[PDB]
Amino acid sequence: IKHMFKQKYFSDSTYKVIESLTSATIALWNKVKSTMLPTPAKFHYVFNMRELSRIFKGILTCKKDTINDAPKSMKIKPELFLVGLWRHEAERVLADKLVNNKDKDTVMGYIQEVSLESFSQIENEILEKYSSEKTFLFCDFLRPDVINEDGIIEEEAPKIYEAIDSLTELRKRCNFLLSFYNDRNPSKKMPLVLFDDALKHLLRISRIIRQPRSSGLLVGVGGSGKQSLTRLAGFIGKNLIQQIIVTKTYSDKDLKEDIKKGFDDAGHLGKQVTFLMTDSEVKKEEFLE
Amino acid sequence: LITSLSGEKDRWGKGAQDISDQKRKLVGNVSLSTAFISYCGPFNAEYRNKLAQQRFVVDMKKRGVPVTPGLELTSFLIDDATIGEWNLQGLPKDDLSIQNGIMVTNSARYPLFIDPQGQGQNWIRNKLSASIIPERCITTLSHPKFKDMFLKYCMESGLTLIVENIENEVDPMMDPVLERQIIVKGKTQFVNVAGTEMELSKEFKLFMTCRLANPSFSPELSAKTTIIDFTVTQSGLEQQLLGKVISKEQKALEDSLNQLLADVNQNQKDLQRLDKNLLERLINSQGNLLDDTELMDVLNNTKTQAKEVAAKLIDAEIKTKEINEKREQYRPVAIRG
Amino acid sequence: EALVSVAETFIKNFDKLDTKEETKQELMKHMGNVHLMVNEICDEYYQKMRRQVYVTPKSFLSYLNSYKTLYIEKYDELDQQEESFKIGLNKIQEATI
Ligand SMILES: Nc1ncnc2c1ncn2[C@@H]1O[C@H](COP(=O)(O)OP(=O)(O)O)[C@@H](O)[C@H]1O
Ligand SMILES: [Mg+2]
Repeated sequence: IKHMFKQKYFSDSTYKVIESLTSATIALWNKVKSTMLPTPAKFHYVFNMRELSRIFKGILTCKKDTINDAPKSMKIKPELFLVGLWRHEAERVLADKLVNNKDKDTVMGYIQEVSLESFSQIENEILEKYSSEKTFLFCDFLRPDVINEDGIIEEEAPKIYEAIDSLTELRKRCNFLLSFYNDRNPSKKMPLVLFDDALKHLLRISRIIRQPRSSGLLVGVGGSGKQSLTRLAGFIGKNLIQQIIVTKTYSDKDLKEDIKKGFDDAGHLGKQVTFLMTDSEVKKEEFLE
Repeated sequence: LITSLSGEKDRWGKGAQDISDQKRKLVGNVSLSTAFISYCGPFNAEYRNKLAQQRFVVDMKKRGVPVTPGLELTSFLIDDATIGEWNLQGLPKDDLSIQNGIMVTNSARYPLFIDPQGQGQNWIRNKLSASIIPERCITTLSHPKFKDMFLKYCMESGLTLIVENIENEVDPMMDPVLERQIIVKGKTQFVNVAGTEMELSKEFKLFMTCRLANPSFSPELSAKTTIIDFTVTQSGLEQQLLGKVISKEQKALEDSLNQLLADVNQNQKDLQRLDKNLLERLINSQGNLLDDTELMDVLNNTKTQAKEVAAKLIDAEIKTKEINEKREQYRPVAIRG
Repeated sequence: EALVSVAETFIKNFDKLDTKEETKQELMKHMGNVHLMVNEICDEYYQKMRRQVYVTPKSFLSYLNSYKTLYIEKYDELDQQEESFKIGLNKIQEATI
């Protein structure tokens, strides 16, 4: 964190919150790990040090310029925005695992408690702005710079990590991206409606596909919007979707070739590739291994 | 002519107002009932009443959705004749089983039956007797060549196969059929099953009979197929037995109503012809209304038919109070039985 | 809000549905509220009878489609009957005048 954000570029107040981030997340982590315990059900709940890795991975992907630009674009102090970023990234690692809505509300408390005590200087300005009800979400694709007149003629949108204030402003962008996806993939139509929770999930999936060396595991009862949102996120992400084709002839050998073509796309030539798996696509347990 | 025209005009205006009110009531009723069809199936008799008559009806009145206050489900969705038919098929007379029946006909999703004793199965066997064949239409979930012998043949032909001994867990190869996802080439409607495309006719039907008292079904399964609790219950049997006691005891009274109701439904249809006949013929006639005797006759004739219908419908309503008093008195027999 | 937001989009697709614009916004909320009340009864039904009934978002899409088809058929029958009644009433009124 000290190497990635330097003292020179940032204001004296902003860099006091940067130093606090590293001390903060640990205070939160300890409170979260001591209250949410692993059990037969909710077995994943257990928090490791990968979950501390991943929190930061989120914070360090959000660029220096975007934090200094916060007073212009987000109409808030840069020091405040930075805690806004932290809160989101802590949430996306710790809150997203949690299975029921009651266990989320408990953790949202521990994010708020900590924030207020770690960032004492901007406590009164944090407290009024940041709640579990109000939405301060982050994405890479926010920028509408992709006009898409006869394909992508006007360069591409710089994939920068920004904040969005309202879901309604987000919905217009995401709705346009969905309608465009149906135009580009005309064989496989994806009729879908993006409600408040569905938008959040799409950001959550588009975050996991974006970060380097990160895989996503989406757990839902089925028809919960898992597949549909993944193909959208992938399309918005401008990365290739690979889906296992299940036929009786197809076996463990053909999977290995389908994975091999994945590495042939990814490791070789340098294409971002998102391999997609469902319960349906796992014919046997050996494929999943 | 003035008196006849005034009466006819008043009846037509009342009918038009009733029709507009009925359309609003029908939208509310469909919202109350479709909810019943899709969701209430897997619940017992008590919980269907709780889930529809206590929850949804309360929700409607608060929201201000226009709905008919009584909205008897059985009456709205299906005709009284077709209920009569399901009784002959073997569908019991009790209130639950009628609804179970209704759900099978009206559901887009393939029905699934919970019945431990094939009462729901023995109804679906006696019905669809033309489309069902005894040999190579009924198989168990697990057969050596389930797919290629039974399933494949039944989709190709369009014959109604009935899955036997589902035993909670369903096979994943069947999933694409339950989904009704179809890759259409012309009108063949080829459906892939474990990778292999199979010609599905529109007339093909699937029925899935669970033979367990409490099966634990997966959400994916419960979403794919409408689940119907066909289980015989004490409160259910009571209403069958009460039906059988009323058919035996005070038979003459109950029969006279069943005769009257059948003759009333005729007289409604009969009146629908005469007032139609007038409309067709009052346009065709045109000028000199005062000397048009062949038309004039039916305008006076319609009023006698209308007056007759109106008198029977009052008497019908009286006989439904009569038989219901006897339904309360003979309740203790059934419930004991 | 999710279920209501899904119900909104389905009402706008529903062209043949004729009612008040105020009513449609009440229906929207009702459609969604229905799907919650079933999920609340499922949980009560597990405690009171030890029977598990699973409702999912897929079931909410299917119930809405079934309701739309039933409503369209009922509306078509009501509309044809109403049109015949209206033509008869107009002819009767002209004859009376
Ligand atoms: N947010 C949503 N908007 C529109 N449709 C949805 C949404 N979520 C689920 N669905 C519908 O439910 C079905 C579920 O499939 P999908 O969400 O793609 O994967 P999964 O079945 O794993 O949830 C889809 O066919 C889709 O039409
Ligand atoms: Mg799905």
